[PDB]
Amino acid sequence: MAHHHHHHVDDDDKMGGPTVLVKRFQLSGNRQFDDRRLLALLHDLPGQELNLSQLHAAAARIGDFYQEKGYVLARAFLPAQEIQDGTVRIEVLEG
Repeated sequence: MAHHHHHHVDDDDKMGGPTVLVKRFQLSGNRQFDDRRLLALLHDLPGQELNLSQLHAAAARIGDFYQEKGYVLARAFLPAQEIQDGTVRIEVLEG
């Protein structure tokens, strides 16, 4: 079963587990900030094989991002729900 691709990048954080080669981030529910704006929060992530844990951690960056803009009630979370083999989706609960 396809786990480690290891052609330049491979499983990190939790090695030997399920990983997704992040090619791009997709934001769902975001109305205050566009994908582009939130993507810079993940600027250092894609092009690599991020594991689910790192994928969820990516969303935490955005959840705090909104808070600093005044949206303290806002939280971004990665619901997974069978993530695409390249596109990762994060749910932005702005309020």
